[PDB]
Amino acid sequence: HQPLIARDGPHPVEQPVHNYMTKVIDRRALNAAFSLATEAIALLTGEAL
Amino acid sequence: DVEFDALLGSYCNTLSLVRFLELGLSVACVCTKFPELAYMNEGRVQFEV
Amino acid sequence: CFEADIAIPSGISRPDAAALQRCEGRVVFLPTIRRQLALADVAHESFVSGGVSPDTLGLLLAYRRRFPAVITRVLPTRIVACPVDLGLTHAGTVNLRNTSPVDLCNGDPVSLVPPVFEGQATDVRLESLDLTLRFPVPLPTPLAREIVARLVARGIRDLNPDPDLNVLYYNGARLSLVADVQQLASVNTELRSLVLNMVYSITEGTTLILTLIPRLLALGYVNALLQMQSVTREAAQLIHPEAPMLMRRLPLYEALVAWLAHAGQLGDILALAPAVRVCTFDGAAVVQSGDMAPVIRYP
Amino acid sequence: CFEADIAIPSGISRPDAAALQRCEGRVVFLPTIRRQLALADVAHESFVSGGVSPDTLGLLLAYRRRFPAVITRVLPTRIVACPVDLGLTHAGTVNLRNTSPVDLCNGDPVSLVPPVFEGQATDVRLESLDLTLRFPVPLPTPLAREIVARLVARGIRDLNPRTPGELPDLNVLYYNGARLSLVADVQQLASVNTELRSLVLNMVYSITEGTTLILTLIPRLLALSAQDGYVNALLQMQSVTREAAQAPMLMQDGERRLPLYEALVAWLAHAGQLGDILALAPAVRVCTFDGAAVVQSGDMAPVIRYP
Amino acid sequence: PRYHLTRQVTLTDLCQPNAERAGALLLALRHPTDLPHLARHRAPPGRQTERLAEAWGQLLEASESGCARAGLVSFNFLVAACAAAYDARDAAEAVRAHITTNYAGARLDRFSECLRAMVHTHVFPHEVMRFFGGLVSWVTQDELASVTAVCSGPQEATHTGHPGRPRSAVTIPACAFVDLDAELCLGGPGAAFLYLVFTYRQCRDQELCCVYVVKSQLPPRGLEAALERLFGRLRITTCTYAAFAELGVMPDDSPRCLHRTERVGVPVVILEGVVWRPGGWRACA
Amino acid sequence: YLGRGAPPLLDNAAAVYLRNAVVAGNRLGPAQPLPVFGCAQVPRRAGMD
Repeated sequence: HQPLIARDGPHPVEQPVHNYMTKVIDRRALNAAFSLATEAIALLTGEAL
Repeated sequence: DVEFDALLGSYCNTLSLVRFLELGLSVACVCTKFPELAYMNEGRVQFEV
Repeated sequence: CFEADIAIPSGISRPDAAALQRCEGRVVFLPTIRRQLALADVAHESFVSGGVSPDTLGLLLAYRRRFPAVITRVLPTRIVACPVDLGLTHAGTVNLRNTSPVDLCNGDPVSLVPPVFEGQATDVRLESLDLTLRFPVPLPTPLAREIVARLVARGIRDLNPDPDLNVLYYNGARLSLVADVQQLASVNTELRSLVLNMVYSITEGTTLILTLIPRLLALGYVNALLQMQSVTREAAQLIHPEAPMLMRRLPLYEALVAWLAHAGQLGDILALAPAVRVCTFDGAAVVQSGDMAPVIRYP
Repeated sequence: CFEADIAIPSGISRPDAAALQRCEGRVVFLPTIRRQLALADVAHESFVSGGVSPDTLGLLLAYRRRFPAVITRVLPTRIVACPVDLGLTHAGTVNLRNTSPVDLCNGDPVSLVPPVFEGQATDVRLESLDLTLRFPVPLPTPLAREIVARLVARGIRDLNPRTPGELPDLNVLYYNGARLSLVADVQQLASVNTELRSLVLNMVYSITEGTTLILTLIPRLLALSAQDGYVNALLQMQSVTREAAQAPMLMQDGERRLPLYEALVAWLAHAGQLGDILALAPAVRVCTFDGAAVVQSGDMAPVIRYP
Repeated sequence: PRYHLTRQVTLTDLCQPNAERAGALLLALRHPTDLPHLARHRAPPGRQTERLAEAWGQLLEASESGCARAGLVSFNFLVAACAAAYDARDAAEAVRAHITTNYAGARLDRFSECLRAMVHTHVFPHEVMRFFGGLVSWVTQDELASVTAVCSGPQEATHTGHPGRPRSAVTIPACAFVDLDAELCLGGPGAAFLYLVFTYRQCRDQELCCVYVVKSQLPPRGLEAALERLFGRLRITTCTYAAFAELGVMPDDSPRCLHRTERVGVPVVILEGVVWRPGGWRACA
Repeated sequence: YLGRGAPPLLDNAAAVYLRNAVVAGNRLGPAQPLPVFGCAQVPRRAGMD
């Protein structure tokens, strides 16, 4: 909302004004990664014991 | 599939209310409540100095 | 009525306070319709545009521009004037001040230029703040359109001299138009602006078609219908002007546009559109000169 | 106002409802005086006569016997309009939206012109029901009369194409600078001929028996442009009058018939009001309460009645 | 503010609002004491300029300035005044029977000689007798007529049309089937404009007059397209025939009628719902 | 003959003889020559059973 100021002359009257704006989210999806070696799974499943 | 939109914030501002006394230039004025001044048009302000 | 308040400037002389009282009912042309208006904006010095005080041409441009206003009540430090052109049709009855013709029960008055009569008549000049109010003359439309063509005719006889045009008898009025002693030297020099338009746009109007019709009808339905109406009426003066005077498409077509806008402006400058109407009630309906008349908004 | 409702017929596309939301303050040409109307009688398909759509002269001919109205409120099913030619009896002062490259003034008379500039297309599209709505261009009356005189003489160039093929433009308008480009595409014969006939007709009635007395003063003007500054700008450089000097003939019927005074009024009645017969009549006058002295291109102007 | 009133004290030599109805298109009589002077001008001198001085001088003989200037020609008074002029018989003799029984027909014969003479010396009866209103009341004495006859546009027939349905209110009779030339034969539903049209023709039927009304949903600026049509009287050859002033708007298209009730059987038209938008005259060619 | 959108006869004598004899007394016979755009304006009989 904006305040206004009275004057006296040919400069006009001042209506009270407003803005009422809206913004929009923009989204990024950011990535990490890691792998496991092939003979490292068979330790975890219990196949290689 | 679940899809939706949402609103996230309604931020408003407070109107900054000031009275005229709070400024520093309240010294230089002598503000008197003097009604019906425009109903006379005769310019006569006199005081003894 | 949305009566816009014209502000008197700061203190004036006592004869200047009484002079603006007798203007109660004159016509005032306000440029904008702010509810607060100064009086210098109203005055004739605010009509100065080209660095000169205007003639009746420059007044009729300005009078066809800004908005009319009748002074309702004259107040201390304020003038309360309701404008004409705001409001719906036929609302807000108010009083005009009559000037010498009759202004009958109807007749649709026109707020037309002050120098159509004696030069410094009605020029209310405040000596204190040193400004000038030239109030215009409220005349009805057939009496408006007659006289504004009557004075521009007179300047032609003065523009190159050798019946007195200025009789114009009305229903009860023997209208003395001639102020011979000092005004006809000053009224003729003010239509110097308006005459030279009126001469040109005729001579640019006639001489264009005098070289159009020989260059047209020679390359359909234009030839059939136009000559069907001008059978020995304009063709009689076609042989008359081409013989008793002198005789290029591209200068002509570039002059076709230039005349038509200039001839179009004189339709708005002259011809004096009815601003307001008189329509009386409980009244004698035949208004004396200097008498108040009930006057309502739209034609 | 005599509020005229324009029914919005069928479905509506979600941008097509927003198409009407930005037209509050434009001008509807409606070919009646209705209290209820359907939208297709307004649209540019209804401008289309038998077989062809009118050209930029015939659009004015369509606009002549079709009554202007201004959108006042916007609803999804109705467009409440106010017919300027009738319902301008307002203490409400119906607003107008400037749709032009032109700042008008405060107080200039405003008339309507079809879209005739290169970038001011203004033809909206409705995908639900296939209608085009060429909105007219509200312009000041000195500007509009300076437009219409260009299209007429260009249409007369379309009658007879003598000289070789290097003609001057009649495609260039100046308004406070601002070299404006018109759209010079096609000139329909009847839209020329109906506009050509009235111009030739009105100028013949502007010559009366006392008219040739004014033709005597042609060397009187050329002496004045040699010694006055107002006359020199009045007789312009590309004037046929300056070429014309390259005649009283008393003949007086009765010798008191006021020979000048009839030649002025008849010229004022016939060739003076060429702006009313070529273009539409002025009815729109800009009346700004808050003290705005100008109305910007794209802004709103409160409007009162006839000039 | 959708209410206005007029009031003018005139004489009963013309309209005589007692024998007239509550609905009457009162025209004026603008400037009777004028036209020895402008009848002399606005015409060639081969027009015998003393004719309006004599024929109206006979008309004032048919009955000094008095305490009431001569006004209020009714719309009734004009129908008989051009009854021999327009090409319609046995529908024009009925209104003349309404006048010579209820209004002296010597005031008609002196007036129709003026109607030929007005167009003879080129000073037309338009730009004379501007529209005045709708005759609410007639408080008329023996010699006077102080008629409240409201001007000022739309409300003048609605203020005499809202309370109209009970008893007998205005109804605004067109007063002739030959008059009220109801146009838009090629017409559909819409609010129409009323006009007041005077057609002319110089030396064909010797400066002819025709006084009637047209009704159209056509603009006054587009009416000249139709007024140039629909006539065979385009053969003067000077000019300025077919004048018209806008009577205003009829915003009820169904409400036009055809009846024969007055006073003497006078064929008539009920016109229910009128805007009296007063307008101005428009005569160039 | 209420509505013609077909070309007429060449012979104008045949063009009126085959009309004035046909539109002589049909109550679907228009009581004027036809306008260009619009209906034929069929007469109304005084009453109908």
